[PDB]
Amino acid sequence: DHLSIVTLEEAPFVIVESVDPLSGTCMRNTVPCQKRIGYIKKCCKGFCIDILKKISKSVKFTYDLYLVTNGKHGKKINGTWNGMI
Amino acid sequence: KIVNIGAVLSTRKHEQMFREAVNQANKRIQLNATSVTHKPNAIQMALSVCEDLISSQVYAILVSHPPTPNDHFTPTPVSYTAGFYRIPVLGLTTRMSIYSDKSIHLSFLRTVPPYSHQSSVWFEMMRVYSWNHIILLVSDDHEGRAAQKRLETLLEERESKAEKVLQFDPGTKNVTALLMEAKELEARVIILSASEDDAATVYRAAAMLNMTGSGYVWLVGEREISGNALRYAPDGILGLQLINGKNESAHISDAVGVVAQAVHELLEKENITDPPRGCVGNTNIWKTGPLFKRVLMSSKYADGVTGRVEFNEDGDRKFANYSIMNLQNRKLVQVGIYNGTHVIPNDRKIIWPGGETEKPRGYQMSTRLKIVTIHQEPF
Amino acid sequence: SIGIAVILVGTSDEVAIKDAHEKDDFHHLSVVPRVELVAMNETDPKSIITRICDLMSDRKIQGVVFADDTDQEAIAQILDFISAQTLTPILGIHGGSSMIMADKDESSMFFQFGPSIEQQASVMLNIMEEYDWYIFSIVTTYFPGYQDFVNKIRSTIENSFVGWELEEVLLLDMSLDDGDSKIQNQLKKLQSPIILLYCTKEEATYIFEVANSVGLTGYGYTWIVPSLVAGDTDTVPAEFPTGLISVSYDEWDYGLPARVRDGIAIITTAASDMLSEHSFIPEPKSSCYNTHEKRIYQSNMLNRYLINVTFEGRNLSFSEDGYQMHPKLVIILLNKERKWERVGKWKDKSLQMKYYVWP
Amino acid sequence: VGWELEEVLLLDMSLDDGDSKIQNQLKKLQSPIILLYCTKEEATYIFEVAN
Amino acid sequence: FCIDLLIKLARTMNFTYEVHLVADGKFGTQERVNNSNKKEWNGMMGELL
Repeated sequence: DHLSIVTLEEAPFVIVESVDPLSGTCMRNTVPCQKRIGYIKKCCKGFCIDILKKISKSVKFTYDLYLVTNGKHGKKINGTWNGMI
Repeated sequence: KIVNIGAVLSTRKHEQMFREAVNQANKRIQLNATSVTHKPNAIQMALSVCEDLISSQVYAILVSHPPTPNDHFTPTPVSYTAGFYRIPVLGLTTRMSIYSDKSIHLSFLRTVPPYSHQSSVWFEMMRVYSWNHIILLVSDDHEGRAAQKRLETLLEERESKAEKVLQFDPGTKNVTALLMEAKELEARVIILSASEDDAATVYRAAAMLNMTGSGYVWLVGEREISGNALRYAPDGILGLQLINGKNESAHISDAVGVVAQAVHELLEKENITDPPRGCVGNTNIWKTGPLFKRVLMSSKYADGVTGRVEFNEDGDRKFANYSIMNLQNRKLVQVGIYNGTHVIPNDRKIIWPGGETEKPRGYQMSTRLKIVTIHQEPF
Repeated sequence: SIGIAVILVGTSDEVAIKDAHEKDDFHHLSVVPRVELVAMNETDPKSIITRICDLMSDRKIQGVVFADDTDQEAIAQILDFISAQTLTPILGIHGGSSMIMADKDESSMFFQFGPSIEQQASVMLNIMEEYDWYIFSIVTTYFPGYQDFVNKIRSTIENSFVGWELEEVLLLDMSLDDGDSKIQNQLKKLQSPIILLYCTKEEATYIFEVANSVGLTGYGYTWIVPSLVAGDTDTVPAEFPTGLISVSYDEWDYGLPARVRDGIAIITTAASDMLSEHSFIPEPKSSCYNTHEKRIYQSNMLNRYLINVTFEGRNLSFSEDGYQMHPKLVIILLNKERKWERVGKWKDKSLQMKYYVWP
Repeated sequence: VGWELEEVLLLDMSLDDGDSKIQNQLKKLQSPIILLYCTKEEATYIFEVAN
Repeated sequence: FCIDLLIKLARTMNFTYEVHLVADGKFGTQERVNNSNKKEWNGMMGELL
């Protein structure tokens, strides 16, 4: 199946890199991830992205990554959750 | 051309209507009748069928419930004898679940659903009444397995399973030990699929084990809310009754019209083989018989005393009508109606076992846990 | 003496069967065995009831051994009913009587020389164990033995150290009108090297033709099918893929008179055991009138002995449903032409080898 | 950029009754993207085969 | 450690309990039974299942 997967940049776990200035698309061993703002495609990579690679190819599902912009990891502000949660 | 649809029925009076049903269905290329009453034994059962087959070159046969209450051995020879020639046989009032097996009964049909179809009714009862934990108490015979097997398959449609499927040998005497296992089970809904005499054994052990009190729900089929079962059944049993199950006249008239509908559909066929005129000499297959059965698969009759007559893939009746009825104050009173798809309950109240007016939960969670540990020093 | 009648249908080597009667040795069993070889044609179901009833009424035969040549299962049902009322065991040596009927009567003592759907399915797992085939795909129609075939496979796959992998249990259906398109999409969802097809002989042709429409009948695949589709090995619908594997009974190494001696031995050996311990002589009422009133007398104790009989070291023991726990099974393969050839044998849960390394 | 070319599949029509060889070779394809190149009339023959 | 956590679990979830030690003395492993060509758990894993 196809799942929409949210993420967020953290230094060792989800590293977000700019796309190739020449090719214009993401590199090898590095998955793409969008960034709403304009709508920008970036390249995601890290410890947690590798786990997602092995899981997806073993659980047999496809995904499209996108970085959260509403917030961060997540917090409950007046009964509503913002961020990855 | 003369086509006979001769039958094998007891109740000589009812056989007269079969001739009358034939004599009235033809007006709506000729139909006849050569019905013969039931002999006592079962060896002469098969020999009579050939003699009827010889005298009329019968196309299809009718078999109904005799005075003998076995309901399993008496109707067998008609299907077995006519199964050699691939001649379809209509099971007017034979509700045993065995006849749905095409391997054993190559050419056999039914105007009434088998006892195994009552599990389809119980499925909708759980949906209406919000039950998900049940205990099956089924006999080890084929009828018990059939009720178990269909219920289990449809339970995975909603991704659910029975809590326990306790089985007992047919005609068992010490059933109490088996029901003791259902005591510690969390589920309170009990589904029983025993026979006329086995049901009372389960009922008598439940009463002394206090399993017919408050909180218990008994879902029960046709055979265990009739006969000797009602003598020992506790208050609040929620059984099932076929609305037109015992209407022999309805099935005779309905079956004649159903076959005669497909009779007129055999004209537009190539290389039709006549039915054998003698059972003694014939050894062929009469391949039009399977073709006649295949046409008779979709031959749905417009109306009837029993309603629309539609046949399943295995030859059983489709979209039958059931009545849901409790046993209040030792009196079996109708409480609901099953229309073949959903459950329609009446405005009448339901007396649950133990006299509870409100619907019991149907599941009691055990708060006493057994916990296994190991010797590890810090822990 | 114990009255045993061998009723034969169609052409047979009756002379050799007669010689086998003298070559029998049941002297140690102390049974005084009697054999009444009776021959007839296919005739009719009306005759077979009256023929056996006449034989029972004449010399009060205790057991019946039946052989047949036609490939129709309607003979097996009649024999089961005859044993149900006459209370006389019948043996399905060959032909229609050897066709296996899944569900019998509870009080019948009718047994057949053949495997069950489960035993064939268990055998099918054996041939894949040796060749290291562990990827599955089960395709079954609405045949009444489809859901026992799947259950037996699923039971052996689970909790077993052998690493299997079952992909699809595709359930086909052909009662739908003009449903060829509908059955086409379902069959395309197959990506396994091995397919364990279970259907009927004519239903297989429809399935194989649809697979022939996709063209993936055999090119890098393998289909394993029970003996139901194989049927008459002399006839091939010319659509069965090359490399088709099937499981068959011992219908070539065992001749028609080969089983008659064993069938007679089974009854006599069973009757020997009851005489040593119970010492009872069964004399059922030979009349065929009011046989329901004759149900008071029963031979269930004797039926406890026909279940377990060992002769010559071969466990020719019957199940409670009339199967054989230790039957002789063979494996048949399609060569380049259209001909069934042996590629193995099965005995005592051990799969005997002739051709080892698959091509 | 991460590229992987896993099939160089090629078909032939000069064979008579070679439809089976065409069809069975098509089953080896296991990729979301198929880069086809043939004649318009010729593609219709193999699109039906893939269907 | 595990008994003190069990007592806390029981208090905050309102269940009673009866603690016993695993008879095998093992933790649990799907040991092969070559006799029946199957696998079965032992230890506490077998007791729970």
